[PDB]
Amino acid sequence: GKGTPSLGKRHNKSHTLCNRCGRRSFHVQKKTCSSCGYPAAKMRSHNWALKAKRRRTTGTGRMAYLKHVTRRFKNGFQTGVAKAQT
Amino acid sequence: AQRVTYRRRNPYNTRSNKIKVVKTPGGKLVAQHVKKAASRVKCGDCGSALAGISTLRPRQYAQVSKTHKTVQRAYGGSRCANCVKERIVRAFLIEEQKIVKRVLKEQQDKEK
Amino acid sequence: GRVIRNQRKGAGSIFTSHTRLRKGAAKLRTLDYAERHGYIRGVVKQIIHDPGRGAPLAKVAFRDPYKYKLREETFIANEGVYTGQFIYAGKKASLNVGNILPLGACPEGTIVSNVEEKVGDRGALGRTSGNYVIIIGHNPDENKTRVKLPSGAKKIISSDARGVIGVVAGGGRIDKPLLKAGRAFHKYKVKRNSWPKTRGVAMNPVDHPHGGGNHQHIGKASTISRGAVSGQKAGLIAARRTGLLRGTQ
Amino acid sequence: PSQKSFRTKQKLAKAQKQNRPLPQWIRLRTDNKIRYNAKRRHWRRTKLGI
RNA sequence: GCGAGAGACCGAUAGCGAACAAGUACAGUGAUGGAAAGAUGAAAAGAACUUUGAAAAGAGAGUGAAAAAGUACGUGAAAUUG
RNA sequence: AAUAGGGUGAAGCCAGAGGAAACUCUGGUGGAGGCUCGUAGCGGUUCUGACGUGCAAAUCGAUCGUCGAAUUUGGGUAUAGG
RNA sequence: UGCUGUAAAGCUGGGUCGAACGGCCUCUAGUGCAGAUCUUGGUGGUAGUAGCAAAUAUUCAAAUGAGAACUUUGAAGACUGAAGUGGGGAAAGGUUCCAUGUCAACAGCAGUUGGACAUGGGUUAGUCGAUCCUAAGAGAUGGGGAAGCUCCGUUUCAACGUGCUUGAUUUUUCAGGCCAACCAUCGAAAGGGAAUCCGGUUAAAAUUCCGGAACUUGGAUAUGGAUUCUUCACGGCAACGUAACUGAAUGUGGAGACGUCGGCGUGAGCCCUGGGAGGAGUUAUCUUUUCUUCUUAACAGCUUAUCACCCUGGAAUUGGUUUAUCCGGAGAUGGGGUCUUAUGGCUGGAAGAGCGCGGUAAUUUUGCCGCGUCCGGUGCGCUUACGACGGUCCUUGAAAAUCCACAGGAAGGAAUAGUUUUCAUGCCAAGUCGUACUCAUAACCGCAGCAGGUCUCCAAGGUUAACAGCCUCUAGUUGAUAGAAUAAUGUA
RNA sequence: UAACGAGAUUCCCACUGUCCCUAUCUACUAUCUAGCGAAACCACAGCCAAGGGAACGGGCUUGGCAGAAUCAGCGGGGAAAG
RNA sequence: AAACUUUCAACAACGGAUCUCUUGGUUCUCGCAUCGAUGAAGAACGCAGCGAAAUGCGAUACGUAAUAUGAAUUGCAGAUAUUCGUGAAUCAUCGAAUCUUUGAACGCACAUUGCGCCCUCUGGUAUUCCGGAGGGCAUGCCUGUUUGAGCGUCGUUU
Ligand SMILES: [Zn+2]
Repeated sequence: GKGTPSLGKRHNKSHTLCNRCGRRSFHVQKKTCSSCGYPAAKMRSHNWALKAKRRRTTGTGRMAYLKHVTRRFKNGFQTGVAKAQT
Repeated sequence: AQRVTYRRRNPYNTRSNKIKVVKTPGGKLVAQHVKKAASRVKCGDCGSALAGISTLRPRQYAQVSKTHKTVQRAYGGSRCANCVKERIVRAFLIEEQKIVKRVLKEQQDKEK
Repeated sequence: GRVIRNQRKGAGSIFTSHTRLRKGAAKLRTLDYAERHGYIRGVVKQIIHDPGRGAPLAKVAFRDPYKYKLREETFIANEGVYTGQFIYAGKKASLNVGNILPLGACPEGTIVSNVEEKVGDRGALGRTSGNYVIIIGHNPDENKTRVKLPSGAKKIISSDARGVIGVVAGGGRIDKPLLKAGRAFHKYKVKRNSWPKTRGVAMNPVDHPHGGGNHQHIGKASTISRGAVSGQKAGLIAARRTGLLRGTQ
Repeated sequence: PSQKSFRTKQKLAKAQKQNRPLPQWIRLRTDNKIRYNAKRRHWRRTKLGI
């Protein structure tokens, strides 16, 4: 009875959603995320999992602030406002 | 016969989920949720139930009048009548004996 | 092989003691000025059952010498102690059952229980039901007392060590057979997870040094050296002799 | 279940709003390649895993 | 990473897993795993209208250089079938 | 949190009878037990039954074990790959 | 369509097609397939075959519709048979809910039907939960290890209060006076816990909305009562009583707060039953007949009890007494009392509601009128709650938040005025999140609308020891591809 | 070694289709129809005898023979499939 | 003889090979040096006249300002939109801003949209209670300021 009969007793989640990565990998009893390592300060990442770095890394999200660092760098990190041409 | 259902999300026959079946003015046999029974106040010396004191769930003693919670006597709502009587007799007799054991001593401390 | 059942107990996962229903640690009072120089009187309020313990416990109320307060102490009830009895503890206490006295203050042959090995450890020796310590003798000039332990061992203790006069209550408990696996189950339900015990000779070689074979047998000597290592000490450890005990020892 | 958390209910609200067919005027745009919503979900077929 | 220029490189089962809403759909409790999927036409001009049908459709007609290009869309092989 | 209905009839107790006593006997009462028959439940003996590209990657039917405790079970919690 | 070459192959006629491509001299390589139980994709034979057979069972008509074994309605026949195929929930799901429309795909036949598809609508709280407490445990800090990721430890070898209480002061300063045993925090939608009931209402919500009737907590605060010239009340021999009727630090205690079994007692709901007031059924015959309505919530006041306790009295000829033999000079029987209010009664709530009939309204949104809604009985009955007991264990069967009482005597208090929100009445507020539906032979997990698995509440009549089995009522279904025959072999 | 045992074994009584020795009956299949509609397996295929042969042939050699298309069963063979 | 079986051709199917393309990849070369407590990378949830995704953005939400430019956007619709002009559209450029809930994530906590405390203003007859708006309250370490502790210790007065 380890097949179909035992598969009918699965109604207690081991994992819930993680606050840092939102993945349903936060272990409820251990209070740890198996995906990002929350609540550790560092993100969980390994060199033996290179495809896993592809899934979650810089550029897979919005890059809302790093988008414009090259644009600001190219102008020498200006301050002030643009002038109206005479 | 009409059959009843719990009125709350708790579906288990727990100590806090006891129900009475009550017929309402609408001709309906419903379940009435029953609060846990209160225990009697007990004596601090012998552990017997104190007389003249209301039986209420702890929080209910806050909004009830004072004469419900006490008796007009020393240790009124705390010790029973017999226990207070025992303390009074014991206190009087022992302190009287302390006199006797002392005045005897000055009888003993000036002849030897 | 595999980590055997001896070694799994040290981790203490499922092998910790079940302590929900225990009524506190049974200790003497902390040694203080009143006990060191005079005596202090308390009263026995309750004589209660401690689960997992064959001896009853006595709650004894004392007064605090330095602040207005009542201090409750948990003693092991000596047999003959009753509720409302006055307990006297200190150097000047009289030789009465249930009183707490320093060992030097007791004559030879005094029967004492819950005796301290060290001054102020609050009781170590003779704490199970029906057990007691006999004060064999005094060697006053180095302040020592020779006592006889429940196992027959003779020990030398500081005379400042304290003990409770009398025998621990609940004695004779072993005289009745348990008769039932259920009785033992209930006995260890409130102690720890050490029952029932599978014989090592009934296991496989992974599980025990005694396991395996086409017949259940130990195979090698079941007497194990004291210098053996964990995973080997299964059997009779450092046995000086074996077999049925014939004669005196 | 009936007793749910606000965080759970906020995820279920988004799951419904995403479960609509393609609006038709989008098929009429120039250089349009989308023919239908390919991320439809039926409650009995695929679970949300929330 | 940012920005450029190239090649005796590959040409949609190849080349990055991904030429497409691809680390997407989906699976797994989880760590992780992980696809398929390009091409009407120059231009939708994507078939008005009539007729049979409950409708889908069909037959006419029409558009178009072509409908032996009708979105089940360039060509349209073989197995297999009428 | 859950566990029909019966059988048997332990201590304790009442009354009577016998006896020099020590004691014995009889009838009730009582309601013990990891007692017993037996539902729900939990298990899975036999048919080596059905099925065996199944209803099912272990089920179905009859038969069976046990059924007040070393009982059954929900939730929480602990123990993690030599 | 042929031609050329031994061949690898090359060239050509015809048809289709629509944008690039070849010969020759050299260069270069991811360069030649029949196989690898090869890889990916596609397609066959098998084959219109195996099969679509558990869960008693369907039939007639009408409507709708292009079309009806399968949709709806009616009539019937059935079944689940209260340990249900009923009515709810916890976990899990997540819009499956409800209306309108609709049938390409799905519902292994069908389909006008649907948990499908499309468009909308829908979840209302001071009182129900979460929120708070602590449990097993988890886990920061001070520290101590470890190269380090981090490990131990949980008050620990620590100078550990984001302390309180008043008098204030307005001088936005202070005056002080008491602490600091323990105490970060997290951990229960079944443990603990402040407080809500009835009737009505939607397509779909309701202990949340409407109508009415309450309650709790926090705060403000006035009036009346109470009390004081014997300053902080009186009465009772007492158990104790009452509308009230000072009380800081600190301390003591109680409640929270607890196994299991057995029989007994009481209540409640149901079951049973008599009269009467109504309605329905049967009536060849019989039947003062068979069925059905006659109900009363939370809350408020008064009363009401086993046990317990008090006063009197002094008991062997021992008495009282339980189904169960325990009690009495440590004071029985007797007499008289006090208490808990569990539980019942009465009254208010409240008949104005609901229910049952009758008579009228009318497209009618929605009704309006009248009458009744009464009085009992019974029990080794069933379930359940409580009580007093008894048994049992080498088993003695959580904690904390929280609330109260008591002890104590700090401080403050009147007389022409003082005190108190533990007496009554009055005023204000009660945030956040959840709330639809399924809970299963189709809403969960088993790749699926799978005979499996998945916690619990309520429970009618007859037969019976029985909550078994069998038949029936309320409620719910009539779902499982059908038709015609009835060889062999099967399965039961 | 009393009691207990879904433990193993022998005998006796009762009982019986286990058997002599089978027969009959019922429901659901199978059968036929409408709708729906797979899979294993598949070098090519499918009549025998003898011979020789990798020493047990569907095919080769020599004989017997040999007539479309098929349905229900069946379990000798395909040294059947897994 | 039909039917059936098999083979072939034409036509039609099934299927997606071949052929030709190609806003993609791959490799090599060249140049550059620029994430974050002034809150990053990532996540969640939202935002359009009619949008599910992708792309963009944050309650100022397919974007605001500024500079440049110079008539569009487009599937449809519609201006209290515009055309010799501070003027359509524009991530063209970009130096000023906005930037929900989070996240190193910082008042405490977190499977909760839980629980505080401080300052200013404000509503309710309120320093204390309830509500609202704004601003705040993490840790290690450094420099300094202030208040302190210790017979650690110095000078004086008994
Ligand atoms: Zn995470």
